[PDB]
Amino acid sequence: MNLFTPLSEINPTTTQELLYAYTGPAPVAYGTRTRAVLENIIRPYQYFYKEPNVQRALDIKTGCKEPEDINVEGPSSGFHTASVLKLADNFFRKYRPAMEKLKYWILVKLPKLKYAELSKGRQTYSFIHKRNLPAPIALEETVEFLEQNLRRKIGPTLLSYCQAIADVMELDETTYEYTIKFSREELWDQMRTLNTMWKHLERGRLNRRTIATPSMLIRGFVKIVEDAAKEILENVPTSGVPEKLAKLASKQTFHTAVTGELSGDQEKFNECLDPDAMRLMWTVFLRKLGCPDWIMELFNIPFMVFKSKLADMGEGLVYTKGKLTDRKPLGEMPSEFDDLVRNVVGNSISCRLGMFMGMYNLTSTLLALISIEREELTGSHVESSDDFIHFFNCKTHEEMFKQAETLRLTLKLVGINMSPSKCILISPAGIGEFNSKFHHRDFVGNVATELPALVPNGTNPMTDLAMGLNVIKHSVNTGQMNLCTGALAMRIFNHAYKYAYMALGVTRRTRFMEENAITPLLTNQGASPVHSFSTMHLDEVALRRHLGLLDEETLRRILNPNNPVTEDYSVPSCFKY
Amino acid sequence: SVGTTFRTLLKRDTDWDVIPTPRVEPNVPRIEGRRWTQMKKLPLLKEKEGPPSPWRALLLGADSEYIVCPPGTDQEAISWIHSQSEIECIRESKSTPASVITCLTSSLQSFAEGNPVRSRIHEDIIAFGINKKQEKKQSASSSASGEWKRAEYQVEEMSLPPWVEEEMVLLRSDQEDNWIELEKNAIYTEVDGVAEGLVDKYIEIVGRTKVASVIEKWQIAATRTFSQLHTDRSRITACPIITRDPSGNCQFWGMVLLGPHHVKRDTDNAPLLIAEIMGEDTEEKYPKHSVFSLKVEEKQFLLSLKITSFSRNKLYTFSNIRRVLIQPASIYSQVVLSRAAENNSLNLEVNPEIQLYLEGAQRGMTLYQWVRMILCLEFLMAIYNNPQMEGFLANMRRLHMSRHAMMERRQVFLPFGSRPEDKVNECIINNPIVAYLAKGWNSMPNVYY
Amino acid sequence: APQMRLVYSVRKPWPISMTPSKEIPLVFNGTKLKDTRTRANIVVPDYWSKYGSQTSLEVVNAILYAEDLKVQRFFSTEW
RNA sequence: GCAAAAACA
Repeated sequence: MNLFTPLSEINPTTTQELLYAYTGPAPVAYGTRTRAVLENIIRPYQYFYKEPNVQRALDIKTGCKEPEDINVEGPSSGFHTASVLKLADNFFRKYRPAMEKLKYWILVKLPKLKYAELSKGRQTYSFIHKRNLPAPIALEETVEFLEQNLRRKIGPTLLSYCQAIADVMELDETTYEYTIKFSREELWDQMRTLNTMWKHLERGRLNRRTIATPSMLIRGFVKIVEDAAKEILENVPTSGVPEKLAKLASKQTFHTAVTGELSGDQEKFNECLDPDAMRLMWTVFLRKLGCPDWIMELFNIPFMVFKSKLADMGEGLVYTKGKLTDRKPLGEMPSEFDDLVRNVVGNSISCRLGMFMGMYNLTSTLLALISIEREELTGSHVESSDDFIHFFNCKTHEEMFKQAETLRLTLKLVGINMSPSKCILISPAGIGEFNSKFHHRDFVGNVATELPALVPNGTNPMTDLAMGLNVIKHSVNTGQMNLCTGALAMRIFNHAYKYAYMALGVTRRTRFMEENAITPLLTNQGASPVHSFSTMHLDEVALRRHLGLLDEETLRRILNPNNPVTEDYSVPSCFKY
Repeated sequence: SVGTTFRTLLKRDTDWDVIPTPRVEPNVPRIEGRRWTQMKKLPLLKEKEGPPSPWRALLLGADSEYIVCPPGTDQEAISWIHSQSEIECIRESKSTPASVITCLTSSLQSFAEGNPVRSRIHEDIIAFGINKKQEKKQSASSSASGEWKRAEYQVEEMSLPPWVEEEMVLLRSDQEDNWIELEKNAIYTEVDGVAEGLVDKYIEIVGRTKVASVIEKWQIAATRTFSQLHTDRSRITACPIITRDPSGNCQFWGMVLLGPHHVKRDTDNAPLLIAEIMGEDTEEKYPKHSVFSLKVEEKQFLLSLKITSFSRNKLYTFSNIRRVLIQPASIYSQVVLSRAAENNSLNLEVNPEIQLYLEGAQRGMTLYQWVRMILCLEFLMAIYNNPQMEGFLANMRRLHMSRHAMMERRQVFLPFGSRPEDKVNECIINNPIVAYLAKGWNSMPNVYY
Repeated sequence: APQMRLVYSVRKPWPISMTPSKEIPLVFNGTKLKDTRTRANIVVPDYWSKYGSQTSLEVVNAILYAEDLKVQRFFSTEW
């Protein structure tokens, strides 16, 4: 570790990029996710009260609590209704143009949104086939079910889909087409069911995490509320989505004042939030801006569905007799999760208060943003998921103490519970950290979580090369990489590109060029590279005829539209197989 | 719109109604909170105690050597090695029985006859775990006793190995060859030429080192093993590890044998039998390896055989191990630009003295040797990437930031129940390099004036 | 992660699913090209690159359009 | 034997 800490000619901030486990196998989760899902469900019930009483918190249908019951020495799950009201009003006081623009959204082109683009979603779980299926076929199955049960065609607008769902769920007995029947209780159970799955390619912590995905019949509501979150977050300076860190650190405070920086993370950011506070926030803002009652229902239904979640418990806990191993579901044999046994509903489990990954990453940010808005909190705050940075400008240290203490209390009011061991406060400002960006003095260092692949994507040579070049250009533009690193990365990418397409060594393709007297002319064919460091956005066939390395006859041969095989700025060619 | 049963159906699991209209007056309550605290002594990373953690990786690392063979193809070199050598066992391990050498000699011969894939033999049975799942399941069923209880898995805590510093200093051995061959790109402008010159100078300041040869060997081995994974087989495949020095000769690092590897998903473990050339043997460092004596042209070598099994993800990741060269160069590049920022006159032959804490003493050292240090440690971290590594490293970034802040004379504040040392400690169990970094951080001074 | 399969896909027998064509021979100089949609070998695009049908120069210029303008702005500027 | 939360073999 001492090797990573310089003292002369360079500061540790720049070399802190070395504090990353690059070029290594990312952890992959094995076996059952039941223990992780059960722990995720049980954490919020263990922090509602100062004294841990899981059973007493199982009957709580609303995270409303009292300030005396909030735990200041540990995680606290729940919220205070009056606190949420006042903080929402305070946030409503400021950021008027963003609210006016979301009013424009709701009154102009929110109904213009369709449901076909919902096909661009993540993997779904079909409630007819009981299997994980891709989004497009799930959408087609859903629209077929809707049209065969509602006795009318579903309109292209997403609001037509919303009304279609609302009407079809009131038809009691339903059937798909086989001839898979359903009931009202079955439809409600499908609404309540959440599909948990191991998070793949996750780096940054020892313990793996489970992300949830919802049914396709609620994804419309969740995506419209997330969209509203997007167009309220894009036009607020205190959000974490844009260069906000640099422009905020560009502050030049006067000498007779003290400025300090807090960089913090969150403990159990998805195990201390109740959706009811989110409901109250959305309802208060929409009512005070002027939305009607049908908009109230439209923007409050997703939390209605989420408050009754039935996230699957994986495949069951692990039990060993001797050297044997078996997956026994919860409740079959006593375990450390006995308190939740009464909440088991078939293969699922009821969890009134809680949160899961992959559901709401921006409206939780909105809750944090309304929480930070107070009167004595005269600082600048940037939030993104479970990471935050705050800048305090004041005159004396105890003012910093009280401001930071009341900030922590306000975040705990709605159930954020910033990490005591991951929040670092430096009373003189200048060196901060947020997301993946560091900041020393005035310079800011962007660090990529993942290095560039430096490998063709596998579609076809020219498109893969274009994507690799664009990735290198994006990496170098953001400051994550520089001249030497960019050139080394493009050399490595060139080597991988040549090897993957049998452009190196002796092989069948090389023998094909050799016997047929076909000299190489392109990079994939085996010719010398033509792309330089400054040539990141230039086409493969370009810069070759301009330099005279390609004759127009072979260009006509390859660029002929009548060829049996035919942002990506790749010209069509015969090699685009 | 709202339905009839819709309304109550939504009611059942919420105290409030669908559209919430609370009657409480909006206000901010005042809550007594704990005291902001400030720290003097930097946290001391606790050191796990117990047996030293042995070496575990795809290949050997610093103990990787090669046999010099006359110029020719892979088959000629394999035939020369097989026909001009005899094998006798020196060290026997229960994890890798001696009989698996019969497998290796079965492949060295077979590959010498134009058959990279050969039929199965009896010694292959206990070489790749063939029918091992059925064996274990039937044995457990026959010996099952007691009553079902919770799994309660645990990981043993193991101390810092004594061989970490020898690894860290042996990867830096000077080599007569560059060991890096990257095709030069074209140059059209001055900045592109400067970048190419920087990458060059990087190549011949970190190329003639043992770590570069080890990275090349890892890349070749992983690439050859991965190239034979997709094709589902039931017969043993041979993937020799031979490189070419810039004199025409052949360099035999070792040979990996791939079993039946009936892979289904993307994370299944294909079995492997890896034979490699060693420079020296150590008991507690390679407890699961079998060591044989190798005689080639009255020349002594040690052959290490290990039975292992790795997933396609890990093999593919190590097939692109060369990317590890990116991280150190950046520093060097930045340092060069730093000198440019000093005078706006780039040199390309700058070797500034970097000051570091070595054995508890603040002393300077050359930039090139420091870059070699960085490349070796990055390679060691990359080949030992486990969730403990990533968790410890991510939680240690904060302590590194705090230490830098104290170096540049600023105060750091912590909450009441703030113990970052625990959130850095829980990831320190048995990883050798994690413990090495913990010891290095602890050796540095903890109080700064 | 499709990039993990390209290594097989390039080495896969008959990598390319060919649109049925006639000007491409079945076997050229002791080497199968197509699988008589039908499949084709990796050497077929290279065969087309030298012994394939050409087209009008205006068509080539139109196809290469929107990709040159960057080239003659990069090679006509002074650093 | 490989991993790391029972997976592959």
